[PDB]
Amino acid sequence: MERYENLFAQLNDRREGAFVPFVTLGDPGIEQSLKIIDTLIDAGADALELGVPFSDPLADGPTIQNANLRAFAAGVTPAQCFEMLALIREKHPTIPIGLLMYANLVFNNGIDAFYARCEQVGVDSVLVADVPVEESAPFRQAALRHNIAPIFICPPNADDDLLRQVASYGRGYTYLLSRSGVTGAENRLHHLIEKLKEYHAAPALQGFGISSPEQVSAAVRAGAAGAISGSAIVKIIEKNLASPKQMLAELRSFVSAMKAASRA
Amino acid sequence: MERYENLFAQLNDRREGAFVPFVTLGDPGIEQSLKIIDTLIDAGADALELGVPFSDPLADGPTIQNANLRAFAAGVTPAQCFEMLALIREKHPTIPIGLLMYANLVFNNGIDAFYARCEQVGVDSVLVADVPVEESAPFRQAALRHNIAPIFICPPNADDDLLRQVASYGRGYTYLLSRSGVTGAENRLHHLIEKLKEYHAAPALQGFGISSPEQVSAAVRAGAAGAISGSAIVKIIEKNLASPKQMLAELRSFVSAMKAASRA
Amino acid sequence: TTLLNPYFGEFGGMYVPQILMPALNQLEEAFVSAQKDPEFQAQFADLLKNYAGRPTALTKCQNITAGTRTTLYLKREDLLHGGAHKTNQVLGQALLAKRMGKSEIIAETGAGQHGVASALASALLGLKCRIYMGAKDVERQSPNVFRMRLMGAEVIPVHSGSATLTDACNEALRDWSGSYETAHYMLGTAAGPHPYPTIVREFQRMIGEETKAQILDKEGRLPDAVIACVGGGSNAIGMFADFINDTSVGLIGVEPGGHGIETGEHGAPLKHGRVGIYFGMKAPMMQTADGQIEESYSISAGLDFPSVGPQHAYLNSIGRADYVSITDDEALEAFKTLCRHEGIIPALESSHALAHALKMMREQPEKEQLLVVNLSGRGDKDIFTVHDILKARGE
Amino acid sequence: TTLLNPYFGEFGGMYVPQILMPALNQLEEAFVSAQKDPEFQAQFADLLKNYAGRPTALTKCQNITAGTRTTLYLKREDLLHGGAHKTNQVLGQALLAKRMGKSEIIAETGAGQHGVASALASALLGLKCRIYMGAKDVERQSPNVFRMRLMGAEVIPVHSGSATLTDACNEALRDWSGSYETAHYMLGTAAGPHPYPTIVREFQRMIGEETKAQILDKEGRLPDAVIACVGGGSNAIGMFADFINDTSVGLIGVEPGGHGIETGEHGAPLKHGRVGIYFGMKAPMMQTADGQIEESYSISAGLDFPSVGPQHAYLNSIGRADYVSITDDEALEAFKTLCRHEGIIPALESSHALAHALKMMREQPEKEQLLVVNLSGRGDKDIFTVHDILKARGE
Ligand SMILES: Cc1ncc(COP(=O)(O)O)c(/C=N/[C@@H](CO)C(=O)O)c1O
Ligand SMILES: Cc1ncc(COP(=O)(O)O)c(/C=N/[C@@H](CO)C(=O)O)c1O
Ligand SMILES: O=P(O)(O)OCCNS(=O)(=O)c1ccc(OC(F)(F)F)cc1
Ligand SMILES: O=P(O)(O)OCCNS(=O)(=O)c1ccc(OC(F)(F)F)cc1
Ligand SMILES: [Cl-]
Ligand SMILES: [Cl-]
Ligand SMILES: [Cl-]
Ligand SMILES: [Cl-]
Ligand SMILES: [Cl-]
Ligand SMILES: [Cl-]
Ligand SMILES: [Cl-]
Ligand SMILES: [Cl-]
Ligand SMILES: [Cl-]
Ligand SMILES: [Cl-]
Ligand SMILES: [Cl-]
Ligand SMILES: [Cl-]
Ligand SMILES: [Cl-]
Ligand SMILES: [Cl-]
Ligand SMILES: [Cl-]
Ligand SMILES: [Cl-]
Ligand SMILES: [Cl-]
Ligand SMILES: [Cl-]
Ligand SMILES: [Cl-]
Ligand SMILES: [Cl-]
Ligand SMILES: [Cl-]
Ligand SMILES: [Cl-]
Ligand SMILES: [Cs+]
Ligand SMILES: [Cs+]
Ligand SMILES: [Cs+]
Ligand SMILES: [Cs+]
Repeated sequence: MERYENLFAQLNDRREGAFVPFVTLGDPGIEQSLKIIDTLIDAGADALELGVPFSDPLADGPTIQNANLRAFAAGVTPAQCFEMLALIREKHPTIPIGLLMYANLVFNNGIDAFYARCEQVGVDSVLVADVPVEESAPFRQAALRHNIAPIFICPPNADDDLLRQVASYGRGYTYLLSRSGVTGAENRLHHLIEKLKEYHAAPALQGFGISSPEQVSAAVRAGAAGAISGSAIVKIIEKNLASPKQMLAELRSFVSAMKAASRA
Repeated sequence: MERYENLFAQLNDRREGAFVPFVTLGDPGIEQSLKIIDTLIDAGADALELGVPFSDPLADGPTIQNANLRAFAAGVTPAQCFEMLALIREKHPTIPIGLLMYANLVFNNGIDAFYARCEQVGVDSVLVADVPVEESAPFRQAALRHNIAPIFICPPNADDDLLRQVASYGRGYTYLLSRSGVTGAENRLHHLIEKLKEYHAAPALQGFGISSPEQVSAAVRAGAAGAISGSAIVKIIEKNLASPKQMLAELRSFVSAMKAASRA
Repeated sequence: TTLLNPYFGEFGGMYVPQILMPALNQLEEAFVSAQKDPEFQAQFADLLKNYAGRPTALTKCQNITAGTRTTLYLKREDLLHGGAHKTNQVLGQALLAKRMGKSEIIAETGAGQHGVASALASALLGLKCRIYMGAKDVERQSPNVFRMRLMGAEVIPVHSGSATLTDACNEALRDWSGSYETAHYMLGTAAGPHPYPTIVREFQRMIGEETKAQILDKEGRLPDAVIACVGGGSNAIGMFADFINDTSVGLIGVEPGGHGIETGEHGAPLKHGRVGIYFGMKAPMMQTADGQIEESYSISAGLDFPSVGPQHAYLNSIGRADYVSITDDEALEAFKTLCRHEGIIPALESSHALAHALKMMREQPEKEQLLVVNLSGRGDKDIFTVHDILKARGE
Repeated sequence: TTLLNPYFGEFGGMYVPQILMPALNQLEEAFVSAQKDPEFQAQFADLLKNYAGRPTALTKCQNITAGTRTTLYLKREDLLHGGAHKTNQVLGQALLAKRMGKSEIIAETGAGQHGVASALASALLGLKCRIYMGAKDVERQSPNVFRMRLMGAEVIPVHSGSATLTDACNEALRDWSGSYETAHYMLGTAAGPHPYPTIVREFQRMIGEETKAQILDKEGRLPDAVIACVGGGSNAIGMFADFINDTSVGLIGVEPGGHGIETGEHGAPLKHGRVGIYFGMKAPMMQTADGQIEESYSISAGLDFPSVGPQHAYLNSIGRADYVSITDDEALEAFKTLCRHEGIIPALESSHALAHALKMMREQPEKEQLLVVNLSGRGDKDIFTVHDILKARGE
């Protein structure tokens, strides 16, 4: 939790928004994933959103579906993901680390024990993609007990009861959903941003379909705290599977361009 | 009709029963069928029962079913059968000639016209296999108008009403059925013979399963006028299709043996 | 001598070898007695309701008649256990066999629907069942053959002659010629020698009786016409029978036109054949000029039978019922239309009846008419046939 | 906030992405309103009777229980239009979609029975229907796929992950995530997020309601137990629902045991899995030690689903219903037995329920017991599967 509050305070002092990429842990392999993640940080990433591979990711479009299967093709397991997460934290003390989870992986060995393991390896937040605010009570309670920010989705079809709910219950950042549907860069909000600030919500990050520098600058201009980009990054991985070195160079140039767009 | 009355009168004067073979006309071909029929007569046959090939012979077992199909394989038609019949009569003035018909071939161009054609070529009797006495009125009337004996089946399951019916309506001979089922030599009556004589029926010939000289002598001993044998003859044809000359020699030896058995 | 008239006008009769006449007389007497026996009727009613599922629905088809003044109902014999109307009368004949003390069943089948119906009735009632089927038909109806054998029946392919329905018909009568003392021949349509055309009609007449009650309940009046496909005539005469004295109700039988009447490749002897004597009856036949029984043809195996029941020939002759034909292509278009607009997959046999009702509607779309189609079976058995045609056609 | 309790004890819930919660709330409110609307109920009753053919028969099976003190009835959902109980609740959900002003239908299917049911309902009611089906299932269910397309539906194979039911389940929810304003997701079983377990039960409860009325008429008393196979739980909960407060009536659900529970190749999560959260619900699941959803297995495609509806998990937990399993081989023997001795070809799914009733009888043949088996579908779709096993086995 603490790392998001420190990041957003620094970004505002630097008159910058946050750029936050998403990747699947272990896509396309453990060793290459760790190099991917270090490149994203070194290229300008302000925080990370990291997926644990799951058998049935019903909130992901085809780009991240294939990322999960690539990770499964490498034999990646949740336990290997949490060893990666510890190593990532040991290398990067200030970078906020958020997890994108599916409910069964959090519930499998006990919800409280999941969040305790998150605290032990230094994760900062957890978004559970198939837990709506209506079902969130045991997840957010376990999260807070272990100093983990529970991340809530503010959809575009939200009403004022939902806005007050996400504002009260969330920490770290509010995930400002761009649109209906699933994750993807094939399918490309100021009103919600003001009410969220009115209700003292966690700072807002827009996600779902951010693929271009113009969209990052748009999120900052709308008064959001930053923008999240998952499929655009994963697509670069998917394009360059045969050339690991080119993959990192293409990742570096995209992240650098997206982070540059967050100054204004 | 007249030829049966003359035959039976001569046979009784010679203290003999009748032996009557059946063959399918045109089995296995027109030319060979005509030679088959001349051999049967020359070997001792007292009368003939001749089948016209029909598409659906539902009273025939497999031996005569295959005879019909062999005849169809040669292209035999009813019109070609009636040309054969005229030639057979021109060669054999006294031999009684009976037809085994199915009802549709008699009804096809008019029942009366069928029996008129029978008279013109010199046929003596007609048995319609799928016309019971109950349906027989138009057939027997046309038969008698054209001097054709209508042949009726006396089954083993007959009652006294049936016996009086067949005795009154029939001419030429009474077909004394051996058993239920269909024609065949694979599946091998004095009470009926006496009542038929009591009711002044046409003289009785036992058929359906006669294949051995002992059965001919048995029919004569039972006071029948003779015996009819179809499948046993047709089987000899079926056995010898590849050697026409052997076929005729085997036919001659079987007919000679069966006719010998009719003296006693 | 018989208890009932063996003829409908000049059509019908008992044209069997003499040896089989006691079997037909026995069956007639047992039928006549059973029709006066409340115990028999109650057992038949019990099987029809609680085992077969009667009454069947009468479905109003709104989508396919939109924009016309036709109201079309389908009598849903496709919902009967077994998937076709054949089940009705085999239950009655199976009870008749037991009434006679018979323990074995002989049956013939071309498409396999009647053979499956005979096998299920015999399994239920504890009768040993043997089914003759032309070898050609065994090869093309492997699903129905496997259904029959699962139900404990013996399926016997007939290599006689054409190796199709009529030869299976022949071997059944051949078998019954020697076994009638212990076995009953369970004929599958309203044809053959008396008493079968009469028995099959009376054991199918619940089709029309239910239809009349249902249409009166829903519409307050009788239909303008009832329409049914005609193979041998059993589902048609079952639908017609209770309306014969309602002289305002048209009775329309639909024969298969195959590739077209003019091609000669059809199954429409009533309107385009010639009277003959075969299969125990005097009836219109497909036959050569020489009087050999011809082969019929239809896309639907259940209509591919070269004759017709004698009551249909009689109803036609006096003008009480009208008979028409529908080609393969017309039947296929009716099949697709019902699938897509009513969610019902009809038998290709029944699709001939539907196709003619659709013609009556489309030719005269402002004519007010209330029509019932006898939907004699479901078309699951036909989807492979339709699939192969559709994609050999391009669509 | 909801109008109805989303949970059965600790099982159930609404575990979907936030974006889909307004769709589930809309559906709940429309359902609650429709259940108070006599006009809706009359239209549903009209479709069930006159289109689907309800009520279905209750058949007493005398031959298979001979020599025992078991009386066995079969509730004949095999006679319903479409060939299985699936048809009941798709008609209700199709009317709910129209109540909401929706014009498109999304559906998932593994065996194809629910997809065929969804396609026929959409054809009848004028809804545009699209059906997701694991690519593996498309390949093995070519007949049902062709049926769906004949009825105008779009069938979409899912190459995601395992390319089976759960992935088809996933792509359906993925699609609905963006299209819920115009499309209704027509879930095929009594599982998934609230309100679907409740809706599917109420739109299947005529199974048990009819069974109760019919057994009271025929036997004068309630059954000792009612027995039903359990995939997701829809035919079982439809049979159970009206008996839940009749505490003398046993409620027995039969899960697929596949090759044997000990082999791990089964479909029995209720008794041999572990509670998890997936497909919008908290329910017993087939899952790895790490919480990945496992693949189930059964000879019958309709039971091959790695979870179970939450009401079944709840009824089990409180002891109101008992759940058992039946292996492939036991189900196959029940299939053959019904074919040969009652002339009914059951779905391999339903054969699991029959097999357990036959076990109850055979284990204790002098125990007096009155049993009803939910015969959830007919087994025409299964004859190729049974044929291949029988002759690969030697018999
Ligand atoms: C679903 C259906 N509709 C109509 C008919 C036509 O028969 P009728 O005219 O009603 O007697 C049939 C016939 N089937 C026979 C022929 O092979 C059989 O199964 O063996 C049929 O299966
Ligand atoms: C004839 C039959 N009986 C039982 C079931 C089992 O389903 P419940 O437990 O009753 O909901 C099925 C299911 N079929 C699904 C699964 O693939 C489907 O078609 O897509 C079925 O088709
Ligand atoms: O750029 P895109 O379109 O690929 O979006 C990024 C996706 N990665 S993520 O971890 O932030 C993310 C966030 C929320 C998700 O589902 C939920 F909204 F229901 F919770 C799924 C993935
Ligand atoms: O020796 P078999 O067993 O072959 O019997 C001879 C058969 N040839 S036949 O023309 O006399 C003959 C006689 C009667 C027939 O049927 C009927 F009895 F119903 F009329 C069929 C053939
Ligand atoms: Cl950085
Ligand atoms: Cl922490
Ligand atoms: Cl922390
Ligand atoms: Cl907050
Ligand atoms: Cl001589
Ligand atoms: Cl003469
Ligand atoms: Cl003469
Ligand atoms: Cl005389
Ligand atoms: Cl009379
Ligand atoms: Cl007459
Ligand atoms: Cl009566
Ligand atoms: Cl098969
Ligand atoms: Cl009624
Ligand atoms: Cl009215
Ligand atoms: Cl026109
Ligand atoms: Cl509530
Ligand atoms: Cl709870
Ligand atoms: Cl209600
Ligand atoms: Cl197919
Ligand atoms: Cl009821
Ligand atoms: Cl009672
Ligand atoms: Cl035991
Ligand atoms: Cs209309
Ligand atoms: Cs016909
Ligand atoms: Cs019993
Ligand atoms: Cs299951």
